[PDB]
Amino acid sequence: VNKERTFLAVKPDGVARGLVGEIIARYEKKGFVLVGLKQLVPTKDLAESHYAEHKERPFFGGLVSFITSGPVVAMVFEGKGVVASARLMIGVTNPLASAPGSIRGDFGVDVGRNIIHGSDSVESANREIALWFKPEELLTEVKPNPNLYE
Amino acid sequence: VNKERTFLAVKPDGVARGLVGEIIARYEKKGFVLVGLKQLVPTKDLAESHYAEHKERPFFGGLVSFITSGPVVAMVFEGKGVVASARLMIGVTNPLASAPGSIRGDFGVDVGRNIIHGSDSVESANREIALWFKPEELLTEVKPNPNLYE
Amino acid sequence: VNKERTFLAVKPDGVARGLVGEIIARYEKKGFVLVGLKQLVPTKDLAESHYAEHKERPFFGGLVSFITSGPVVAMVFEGKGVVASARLMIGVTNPLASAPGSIRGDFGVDVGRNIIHGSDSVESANREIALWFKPEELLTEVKPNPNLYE
Amino acid sequence: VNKERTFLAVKPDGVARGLVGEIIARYEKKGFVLVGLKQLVPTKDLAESHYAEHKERPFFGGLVSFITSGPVVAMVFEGKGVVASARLMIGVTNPLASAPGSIRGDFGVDVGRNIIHGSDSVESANREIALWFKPEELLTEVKPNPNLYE
Amino acid sequence: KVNKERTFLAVKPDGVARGLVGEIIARYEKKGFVLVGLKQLVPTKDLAESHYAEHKERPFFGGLVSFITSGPVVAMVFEGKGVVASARLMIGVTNPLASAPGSIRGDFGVDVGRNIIHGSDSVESANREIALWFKPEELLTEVKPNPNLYE
Amino acid sequence: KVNKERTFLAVKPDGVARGLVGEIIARYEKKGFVLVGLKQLVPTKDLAESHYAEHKERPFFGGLVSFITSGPVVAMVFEGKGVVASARLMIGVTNPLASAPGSIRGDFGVDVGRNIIHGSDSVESANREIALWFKPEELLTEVKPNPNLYE
Ligand SMILES: [BH3-][P@@+](O)(OC[C@H]1O[C@@H](n2cc(C)c(=O)[nH]c2=O)C[C@@H]1O)OP(=O)(O)O
Ligand SMILES: [BH3-][P@@+](O)(OC[C@H]1O[C@@H](n2cc(C)c(=O)[nH]c2=O)C[C@@H]1O)OP(=O)(O)O
Ligand SMILES: [BH3-][P@@+](O)(OC[C@H]1O[C@@H](n2cc(C)c(=O)[nH]c2=O)C[C@@H]1O)OP(=O)(O)O
Ligand SMILES: [BH3-][P@@+](O)(OC[C@H]1O[C@@H](n2cc(C)c(=O)[nH]c2=O)C[C@@H]1O)OP(=O)(O)O
Ligand SMILES: [BH3-][P@@+](O)(OC[C@H]1O[C@@H](n2cc(C)c(=O)[nH]c2=O)C[C@@H]1O)OP(=O)(O)O
Ligand SMILES: [BH3-][P@@+](O)(OC[C@H]1O[C@@H](n2cc(C)c(=O)[nH]c2=O)C[C@@H]1O)OP(=O)(O)O
Ligand SMILES: [Mg+2]
Ligand SMILES: [Mg+2]
Ligand SMILES: [Mg+2]
Ligand SMILES: [Mg+2]
Ligand SMILES: [Mg+2]
Ligand SMILES: [Mg+2]
Repeated sequence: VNKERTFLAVKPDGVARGLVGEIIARYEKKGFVLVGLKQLVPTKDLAESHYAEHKERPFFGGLVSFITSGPVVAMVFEGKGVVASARLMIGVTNPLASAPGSIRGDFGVDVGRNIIHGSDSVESANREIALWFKPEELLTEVKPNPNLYE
Repeated sequence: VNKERTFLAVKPDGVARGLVGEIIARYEKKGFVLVGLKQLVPTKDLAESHYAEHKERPFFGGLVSFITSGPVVAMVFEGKGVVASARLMIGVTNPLASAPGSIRGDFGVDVGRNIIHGSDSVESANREIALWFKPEELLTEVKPNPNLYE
Repeated sequence: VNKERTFLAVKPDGVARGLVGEIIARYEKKGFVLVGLKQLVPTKDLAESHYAEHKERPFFGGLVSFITSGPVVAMVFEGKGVVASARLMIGVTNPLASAPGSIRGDFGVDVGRNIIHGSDSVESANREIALWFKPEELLTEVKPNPNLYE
Repeated sequence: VNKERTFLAVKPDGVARGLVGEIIARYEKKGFVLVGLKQLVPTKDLAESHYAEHKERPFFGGLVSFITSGPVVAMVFEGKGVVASARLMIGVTNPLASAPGSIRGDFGVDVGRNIIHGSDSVESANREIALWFKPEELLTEVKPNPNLYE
Repeated sequence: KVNKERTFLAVKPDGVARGLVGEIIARYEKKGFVLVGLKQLVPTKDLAESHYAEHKERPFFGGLVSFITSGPVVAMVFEGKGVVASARLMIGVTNPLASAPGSIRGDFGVDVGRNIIHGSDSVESANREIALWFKPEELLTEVKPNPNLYE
Repeated sequence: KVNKERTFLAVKPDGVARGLVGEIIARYEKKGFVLVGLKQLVPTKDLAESHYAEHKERPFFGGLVSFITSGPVVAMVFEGKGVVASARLMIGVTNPLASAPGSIRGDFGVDVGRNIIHGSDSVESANREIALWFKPEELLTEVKPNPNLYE
């Protein structure tokens, strides 16, 4: 329902490059609600559990290594179709082919330095949210906005 | 001819959410000239008449009724191929399927609260403008910018 | 009360320069509510009645002449201290001495081309509002925002 | 030393109004480094303790109570002279007297709903950070940018 | 190819006249591309004609050359991975009206002859173009790849 | 004085490295000032020393000259009514920390030695400065005053 959630995270490059506010504002302006937020330096295990679906992929080692090389800003947004929309708002894997207007499109040039992570399905979203957030960090008081929802 | 015009209106949600300036600014930046502007609390006649192509359609009631639920900023922009361009700049009926960079894409989530309306043809544009503005409310002498037009 | 109103107007240069949305957005973001809005080419009388307090000043003739040389976007905003705050947000007479962050400061360089007009007291505000707006163009339904007002 | 830190929090109004990203972005742009961040619904203890210098003061009740009324985005920024700089970037207690360009100046009107809080000294900063964040929540190894610092 | 690829971009006379130079450069900077060359000049007819050589016969040519030389132009060169194709994607398509919201031509233009900016269309055209508008000395040689941008 | 006054501004190495060139130029364009000169270069020690001549003896001098020449700089000249004083107002004060929100140094800096930009401080220093960094040919001569900007 309009309660669907998604997990997003500003990777070390996004954080190091000062893009955290910019990214949060894009989702705030869109109408999505911030139900979880925190900065932390990812643990090797965290990183490996997060990207477990890519553990056989060659790039996994370097990916895990970079995701744990500095602070990360993890977050969860709520709203009608927020998982697929946040994905749209991010762009595509390769920042160079991400359309102007998306986050990777407007700001990135390297796949390994693609600024932000976004869950790709409600299934991976729920999976990833529990992975990064305990229940006491997620808001329950989500009063819908009559201005954004019919 | 660089004289084409289109009707656009910021709905109660867009107005209530403070997006009038952001929206007007997007069209100014693009090169379009505002030849009519005014805020108002639309009448049932205006609303039902404006959306007169969706009489049988269900949502018609809530639609007609929402648009009359509060302040609406109506306007007419003039420019070369402004009708089609403005809808492109708007996005698609559904805000979630609206591409990043578009008005609906950047700011909404509900097809019910999709923030703005823009004519969909020159005929509907002419019909709509005739409906929202008296002729003395529209500018007449609009000089063709040497930087925008060849 | 938090119902105090003020009159503002984007002069011909402001309009011609495509600054209308930018200006409206600055007041929308601040928390002030748009209770009246319209574009029109000022009549000589309108202009003279508006600036009647300066009718003896040398610059009056040229001022009246310019204010009637093109479209103007007239508006009224409502909120706690909106008259003095809009003034602050405009800057000072001379755009060159208006602080960065204000409207004239960020965008102007000539006194005669100082982009916008703002009422200077509640008295002149009420005076100017009736001057430019009939009662049926002013909103009465002003539901305060629990987010902006304690 | 370029190691000074300050506590800042976006209040329920700023959060509810979608200003978290805009606010974080202002400090990022300035050159300050986020060394702590998290959203939460503050406890009465936290609120009353945080505003423990305004115990006798009247508004204390509503203050303590508003801050616990909904989600608050807390954070700690580090930089050279960040405590004084951040308050400057904030404005003044009163949003109407806050200069254009400042956070309060740009976005508020009510002293009650003045959107953000920022420490007012290094002592209050240290006291406040100790209060909102556990030490494991703050970054430790913060590299001094060659472009920002000499 | 490599992270040192380069492309030639120019803010046409209309773009400079409308005050879009800073907006355009900011877009390329925010994206992570490095400015290795930059200068404002009023192009000569010979520079213009040589630059648009490929359209030497096409009918809109004369008017094009005339306009390009009718006022100041801001020329520049940006370097980064796949910058030629990326810069084009950011500009839009020939007609501003057909250009997507988010692209430069999409966000600010409405007429083909006043489409704000030019971007090289290939590494080869880019290398030729850079050569025509900049003497080697005007181009940066040292460029520390940013670790935040490139792996 | 006149609507043709001019001033010399330069995006220091830190400003260029942080990607603030477009933001800064946009600010001056939005204000109504016209760009009559512009180019990116890595200053010579002699240009730097001559430019900051007035501080030739002051202790922070050596470090200053060293930094100004440690990377690319974007130099430019803007023209408009009272542009010298206006441009300074827009930059802020020497210390970025003391600079007002809204000013360039106020919005982006935090250290005096990394204060992003330089603006001439008088018509006389501006004329001298323009002369040192730009050959006459690089400067625009024709400038149609904009009727929307000037009465
Ligand atoms: B293909 P994917 O699911 O991979 C996850 C992240 O792994 C990184 N990566 C990926 C690939 C394919 C590579 O070659 N190198 C590399 O560093 C960045 C991806 O975001 O990408 P996405 O984040 O879903 O776009
Ligand atoms: B399909 P359309 O012409 O509909 C007009 C408006 O009616 C509202 N609407 C529409 C449909 C089809 C619906 O299911 N629910 C709903 O609220 C919003 C549309 O803007 O959309 P558009 O606004 O012209 O893009
Ligand atoms: B001194 P004031 O009340 O004058 C009204 C407008 O008149 C114009 N004007 C003023 C003066 C003093 C002048 O020399 N030339 C000129 O064109 C612009 C003012 O906004 O200014 P303000 O708008 O209240 O800042
Ligand atoms: B005077 P101060 O330290 O007060 C703290 C907060 O308390 C709230 N407040 C304050 C006062 C004095 C009042 O009358 N009403 C009110 O709601 C908002 C202040 O941020 O203000 P500041 O936030 O530190 O600038
Ligand atoms: B087809 P192309 O290479 O043309 C070069 C420039 O010529 C101008 N032009 C083009 C065409 C086709 C026309 O009809 N009128 C006109 O003024 C603008 C183009 O950028 O376009 P592009 O710049 O590569 O998008
Ligand atoms: B006092 P001033 O003319 O100095 C010129 C530049 O020298 C640098 N500087 C200055 C001083 C005084 C210092 O302590 N350290 C330092 O790095 C930056 C100034 O822009 O400053 P301004 O640039 O005119 O604000
Ligand atoms: Mg994936
Ligand atoms: Mg339709
Ligand atoms: Mg006055
Ligand atoms: Mg205090
Ligand atoms: Mg081509
Ligand atoms: Mg000095």
